[PDB]
Amino acid sequence: KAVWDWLILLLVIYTAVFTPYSAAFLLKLAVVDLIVDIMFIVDILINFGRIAVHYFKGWFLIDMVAAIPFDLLIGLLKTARLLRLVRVARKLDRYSEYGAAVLFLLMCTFALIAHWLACIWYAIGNMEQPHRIGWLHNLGDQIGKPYGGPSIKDKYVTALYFTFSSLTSVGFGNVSPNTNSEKIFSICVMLIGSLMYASIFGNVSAIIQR
Amino acid sequence: KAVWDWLILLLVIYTAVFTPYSAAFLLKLAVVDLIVDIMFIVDILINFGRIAVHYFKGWFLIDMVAAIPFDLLIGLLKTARLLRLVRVARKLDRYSEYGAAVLFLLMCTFALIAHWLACIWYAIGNMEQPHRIGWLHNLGDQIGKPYGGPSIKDKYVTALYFTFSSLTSVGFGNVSPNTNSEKIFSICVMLIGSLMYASIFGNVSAIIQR
Amino acid sequence: KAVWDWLILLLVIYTAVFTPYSAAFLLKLAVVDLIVDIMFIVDILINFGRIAVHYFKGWFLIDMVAAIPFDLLIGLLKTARLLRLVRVARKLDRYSEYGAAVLFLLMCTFALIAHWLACIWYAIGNMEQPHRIGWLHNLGDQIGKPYGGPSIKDKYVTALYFTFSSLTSVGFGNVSPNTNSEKIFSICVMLIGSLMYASIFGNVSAIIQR
Amino acid sequence: KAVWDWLILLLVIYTAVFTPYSAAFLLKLAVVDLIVDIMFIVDILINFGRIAVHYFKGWFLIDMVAAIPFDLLIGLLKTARLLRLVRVARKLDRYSEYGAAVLFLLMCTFALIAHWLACIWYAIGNMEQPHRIGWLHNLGDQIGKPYGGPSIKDKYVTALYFTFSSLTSVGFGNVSPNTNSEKIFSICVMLIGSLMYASIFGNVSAIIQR
Repeated sequence: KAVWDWLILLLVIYTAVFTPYSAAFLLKLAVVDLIVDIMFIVDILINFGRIAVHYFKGWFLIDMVAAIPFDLLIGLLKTARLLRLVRVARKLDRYSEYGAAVLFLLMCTFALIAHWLACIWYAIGNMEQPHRIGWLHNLGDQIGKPYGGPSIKDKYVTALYFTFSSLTSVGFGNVSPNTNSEKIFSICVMLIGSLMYASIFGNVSAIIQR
Repeated sequence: KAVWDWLILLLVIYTAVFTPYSAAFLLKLAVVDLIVDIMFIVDILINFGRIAVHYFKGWFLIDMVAAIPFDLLIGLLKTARLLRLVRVARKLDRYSEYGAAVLFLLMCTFALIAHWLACIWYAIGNMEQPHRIGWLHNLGDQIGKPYGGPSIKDKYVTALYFTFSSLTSVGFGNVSPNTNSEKIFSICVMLIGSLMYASIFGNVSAIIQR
Repeated sequence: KAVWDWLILLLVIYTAVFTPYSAAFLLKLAVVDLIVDIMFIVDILINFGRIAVHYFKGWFLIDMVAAIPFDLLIGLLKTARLLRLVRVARKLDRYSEYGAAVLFLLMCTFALIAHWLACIWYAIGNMEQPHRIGWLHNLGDQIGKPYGGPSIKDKYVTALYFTFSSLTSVGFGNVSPNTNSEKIFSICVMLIGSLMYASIFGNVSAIIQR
Repeated sequence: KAVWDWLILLLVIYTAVFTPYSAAFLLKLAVVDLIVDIMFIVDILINFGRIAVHYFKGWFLIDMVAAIPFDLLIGLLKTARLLRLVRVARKLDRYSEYGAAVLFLLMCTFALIAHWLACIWYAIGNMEQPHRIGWLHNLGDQIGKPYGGPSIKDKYVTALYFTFSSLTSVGFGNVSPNTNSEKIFSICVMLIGSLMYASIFGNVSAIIQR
């Protein structure tokens, strides 16, 4: 039970890494998804004589709708598995005991936000690709893979690197927005970064200053 | 009167967004402008029998000149409506109790500063076109507009994105100053961007812990 | 007496702005410089029988050399007037009586550091005349004035803009170091600019609250 | 004894500068490092009978492995000498007695982190070169030394300048990551640089006033 919370947190991080990635890139492992689904079913069963009503009156519908699959584009309904991130929100008291723990959580949420923004950036670039101005075409031209096109590894790495440069306000200039939708996404990313980078690294400076 | 105060704040935001955009881009719907003008006249009437003398010798001498229609260049003279921004700067106590409202107002005024700088940047760029040097010519080249140049949407989005990149100290390298006017404007933008970035984001970091 | 010190501050700002500029650029008006010298001699004269020995044992040794003419490559010795900058390094207690004065002084010294680094950058770019490599050639190609070469206005504006971008960590990419001397100078600029940016803007964020 | 340990710190900085540099670049005079290791052996002898056994039970192994010559991948074994950096890592209570000394050590450790990251970057470039995607090819194209190729001076200066730009979040755009290995290394460098920049410069801003 004491170590079960950390396992649940690790599974939540795994699903928050691999659900947006799968939806954005792989839609176009299954056994691991089945295993984590079984583990989350075990956890929701564990969460439950007089405590049943208490759990029913709060944070039961969310877990019930998250655990049950939508397996009857039917694969897009699997994006609802992101609701499991609320579990770490309702148990933040146990995860905030150690300064190392909260520092690792801050780095993890920085990486998670960067990964989600990379998934959105790739989705935009792919939805604009069939309709030589987007970032995918320039990236393919600059790595010797003219549009075929770059591999999934190259596309994901480029998107994550661009998102990290935009969030950290580096702007290497290798890849830059060139379409109106890309420019608006970049502006929104600039606002999001200016907020979250400032807040998170202020918290980090507070932690180290302790 | 609180609902009226927040409605007046919304109208002030609307005019601060749409009069400099109009002056910069549109010059070479009216129903919304007429409705907002009527609402501001209603507000100045509501502002007022003992307090009438008090308000007459106060902000009335500014509100009257900010509300008089100049329909006797009229398009350039309509910029005097920017004096309505003092209607919210004189009642900071009304908009400083929610806590999150302060953060929202700070982020909104950051966006408004970016929008005003974008309007000034477009005004600088457009006045240099008749004279491939300049941000407008390069922007048209990037998309494929033989500057028949880019549409108003593309020009505004590019200007806003460049201003946000300069203010956030990213420097994407897609849009860069090349003329001495643009270079001096960018130096001034860098100075005021450092100022506003430091002050505003130190403030928001201050409230983020509360 | 009170007015005299602020006038001396204005004069020292003038000389700190126009001595490095003249040395860096105009090596290849005099009446204003002569009037400035007259005022500085007047200041040394008023700076004075009991206190005469006190001043003689104090700052007189450094003050006298910085103001006596070195008239006889002979113009390279003119930089001696830069030693007058310490005259305002001893009346901080009088120049910091108002917070707005502190803010103005901080922005003035930031701009002065940018100006001095721009002069050094131009000297570095101009000493590389014997040998497409270098910022001056790139700038001359950018603004459509191939080497001849860009005017002094364009060269100074480009140098100041590059120095400001380096100090504020924007990195527009219009001008980038491309030579070993330029790269080493840029590394030193990055180090000192990060240090002074952090210090100055932390102090500024402290000032705005106070 | 103070001068002895200050010389210890100086030679520790020397080896931290010159061992990774040699390992990365100079692989293909030794008198300086010969005297340095002789001096380290003399320090070991000085450190040593009541306290000799106590210190033997303590750190004796650390300066035993990092001092014994490996003369007999064969030449790469000298990288074990970087373990001498912990000699100053056990005397922070003494090396942090002065605020100016603290700032000097912070600047030195920032420069050392940049130097180590530049060595790693150059090692990546060299292992990728024989396989224009690499940064070394682009560097050779920029300067007048097309691939032969740039000399060791140019390569090291470019690596250090790029690493400093990445850490300081400038993004000059002259040299930018272009391969998957370079992009991943740049993401890691962005994270590391953000963290260390925040911590170190928060500390520095905490020292400037005092």
